[PDB]
Amino acid sequence: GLEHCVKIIRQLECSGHIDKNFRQKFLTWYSLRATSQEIRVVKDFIDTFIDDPMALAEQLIDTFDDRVS
Amino acid sequence: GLEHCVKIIRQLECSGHIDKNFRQKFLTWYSLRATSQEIRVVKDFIDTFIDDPMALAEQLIDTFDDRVS
Repeated sequence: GLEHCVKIIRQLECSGHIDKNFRQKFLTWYSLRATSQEIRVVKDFIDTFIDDPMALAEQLIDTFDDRVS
Repeated sequence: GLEHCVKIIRQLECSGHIDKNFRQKFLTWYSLRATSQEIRVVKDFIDTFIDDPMALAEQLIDTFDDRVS
């Protein structure tokens, strides 16, 4: 769950769909703060936007940018 | 796990991406306090930012500086 999330989130950053700031904020939040239920949301989004990294990035931002800041 | 983490953390210090203080604080925290789950986060970050030591350093600081101080 963690391994996979980190890899994808780096991939998005490297591909330019998320900025460095959000990646850093997000990984911190996911690693420590994010609750069991909140991890299930993230896992679920990742699986839904497989071939659509742009839509995934936009979704993670829309859902979690407030919580991670 | 420990051996590898220590080597990387020293490498970052010696390369100037982390200061001496944080290295010392971090090794203490990792050696003694850090929980099973917290070690998995560290291991995972290290593996993600191999070729980007600046980003690794910035990530470890963002995630762990509070816990190690």
